[PDB]
Amino acid sequence: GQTDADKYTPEAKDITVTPGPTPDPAEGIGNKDTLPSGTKYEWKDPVDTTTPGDKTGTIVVSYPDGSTDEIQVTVKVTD
Repeated sequence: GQTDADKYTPEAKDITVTPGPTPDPAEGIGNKDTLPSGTKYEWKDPVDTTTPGDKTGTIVVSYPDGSTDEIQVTVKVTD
C-alpha cells in the first residue's frame, strides 16, 4: 500500500537569482527527470528574493497521487 512519497526522493538544487519576485520553484529540484510526469512544484511559503542575500525556502513536491515531499533549498540572491 505505497504512496508516491514512499517511492521517490527529490533532490534539492540551490539556485541563484537577481533581486526580483519569488523564483520558479521547479528550479529548486535537481532530479525532476527521475520523478513521475504530473509531479507539481510550489513554494511552501514564498521566498523573499526582493533583496540580496542567502535565503532559505522549502519546495513542496506534489506527486500525481496527492502525496508530497518538502525539500529545503538555498536561494542565493546576488548584489
